[PDB]
Amino acid sequence: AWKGEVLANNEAGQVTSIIYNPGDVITIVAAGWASYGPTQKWGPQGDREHPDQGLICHDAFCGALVMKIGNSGTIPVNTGLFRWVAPNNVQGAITLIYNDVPGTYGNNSGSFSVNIGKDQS
Amino acid sequence: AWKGEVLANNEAGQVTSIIYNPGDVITIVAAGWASYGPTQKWGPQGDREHPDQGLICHDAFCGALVMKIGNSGTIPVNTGLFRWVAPNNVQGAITLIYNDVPGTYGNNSGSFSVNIGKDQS
Amino acid sequence: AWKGEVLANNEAGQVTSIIYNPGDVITIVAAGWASYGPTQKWGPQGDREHPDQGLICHDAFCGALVMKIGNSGTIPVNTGLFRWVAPNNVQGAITLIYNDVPGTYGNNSGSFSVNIGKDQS
Amino acid sequence: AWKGEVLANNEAGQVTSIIYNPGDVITIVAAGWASYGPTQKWGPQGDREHPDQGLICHDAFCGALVMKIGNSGTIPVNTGLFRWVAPNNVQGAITLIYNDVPGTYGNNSGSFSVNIGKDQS
Ligand SMILES: OC[C@H]1O[C@@H](Oc2ccccc2)[C@H](O)[C@@H](O)[C@H]1O
Ligand SMILES: OC[C@H]1O[C@@H](Oc2ccccc2)[C@H](O)[C@@H](O)[C@H]1O
Ligand SMILES: OC[C@H]1O[C@@H](Oc2ccccc2)[C@H](O)[C@@H](O)[C@H]1O
Ligand SMILES: OC[C@H]1O[C@@H](Oc2ccccc2)[C@H](O)[C@@H](O)[C@H]1O
Ligand SMILES: [Ca+2]
Ligand SMILES: [Ca+2]
Ligand SMILES: [Ca+2]
Ligand SMILES: [Ca+2]
Repeated sequence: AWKGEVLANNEAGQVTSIIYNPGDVITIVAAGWASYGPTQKWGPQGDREHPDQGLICHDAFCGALVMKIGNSGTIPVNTGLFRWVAPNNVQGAITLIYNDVPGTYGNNSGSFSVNIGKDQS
Repeated sequence: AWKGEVLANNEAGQVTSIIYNPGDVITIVAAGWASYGPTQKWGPQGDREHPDQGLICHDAFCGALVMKIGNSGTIPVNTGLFRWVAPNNVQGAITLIYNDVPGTYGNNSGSFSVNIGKDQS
Repeated sequence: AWKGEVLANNEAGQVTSIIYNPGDVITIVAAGWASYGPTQKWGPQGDREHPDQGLICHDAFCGALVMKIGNSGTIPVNTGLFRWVAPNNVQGAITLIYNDVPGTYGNNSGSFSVNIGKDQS
Repeated sequence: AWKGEVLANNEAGQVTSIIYNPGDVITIVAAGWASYGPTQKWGPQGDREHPDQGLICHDAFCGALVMKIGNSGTIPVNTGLFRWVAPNNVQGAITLIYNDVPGTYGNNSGSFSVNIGKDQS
């Protein structure tokens, strides 16, 4: 299992010790407060009112927690995933990333505390 | 395992099929948007800016997801609990509740979708 | 989870720390060598050649590992149970017992090492 | 998870759908009756009285259930493994094999029914 912090201004994202393999079932739980710029902070679901201006993940709100698995595209994580299986041909190290527009992570603040574990299969 | 919705205006809370027994390890993941009154909506961590005016759970923000286990006091759930063990002498059916002041649930809106499962022990 | 030894000459059986509750999924793995009398020893499946002369469990061979859950009748365990769910209205402490005829445990020898854990549910 | 039969006369062994990956925790439960030649049959622990005459696994009795993981040497399985982690650098498909001397599987009989699952990690 892995636990650690995902910083909102970390554009490269946070690499974890979790390698997703074919057939794996995982659970993620994310908590905390972060901002993509404004003084206000939002949870792992991000800001439902902010327009998408080039987010690294178009299937999640700005300020949401997302992930990449290996060299997959971004996958929404939000508050977490419950006993979750990946799409086919998706595998590799899990990296957690704050959802923001590339080149605009500089003014971000806060972080998400995240737990990841593999479940029974 | 249990999955279902928890309505923000449900003052009595949502009873689940999960009976927490001594020694049990559980995982909860909660998602969605709700409000304790304002047009704005918040995630299961609630509104970090709103003052506590008599919340059923003083250890969580207004609009947060909380729970009771049997006849326990309220316990913060927020975005969820990862492989979580209860305090001693805590057991019984799990009821999920929106965190608001008693008597003020009438103007709430939205809901949280919640997964609960028992883990390896 | 529980791990411990189950002595073949223990007529009362070995009480474990495991309380089976409704809905629980459990895994048991048993290993080792024991005898109901003869110099030969058998594994947790017991002696397939020996006639049943009043075994505490008629659904298992003499010398097999069995269990009671609460005040249930004996249930065959043998080499173990994989992600196993009990019949309805069966619950309580798990006690492991060597399968022999009541009053004839005195000449038994050896033991089984057993692991019991609760599984994801 | 995987369930299936392992034939005693199958010298090449039974390939499973389980790929053991680094970090994986697995549970195996094996049951049934088989023989390496004699009319008598033995459980997954094999025959404790029979001398080793060139067994594919020298750390288990003749007639015992063993396995290979990828290109590993044979690993004793016996009645099963409980929440088990492999040695370092061991990974790949799990193949279950009856422990006998190479070239002598022809007169074997019976089979073991085996369950394999990945556990919480
Ligand atoms: O959409 C992503 C961008 O949102 C801006 O925040 C805004 C706040 C109000 C109006 C427009 C952008 C941030 O300042 C910028 O860094 C980037 O994150
Ligand atoms: O604190 C809990 C209460 O918050 C009020 O909303 C307010 C918003 C701003 C200032 C005071 C109350 C809600 O209108 C009321 O129903 C109750 O939930
Ligand atoms: O059936 C259970 C009994 O089996 C006897 O062993 C026998 C071995 C061969 C034939 C008859 C009894 C044991 O001596 C006795 O203690 C009891 O366990
Ligand atoms: O040790 C492995 C071998 O055991 C023999 O069975 C014997 C039984 C008693 C004495 C010698 C061999 C089998 O006949 C042969 O096929 C092979 O499995
Ligand atoms: Ca920004
Ligand atoms: Ca309200
Ligand atoms: Ca006896
Ligand atoms: Ca043979």
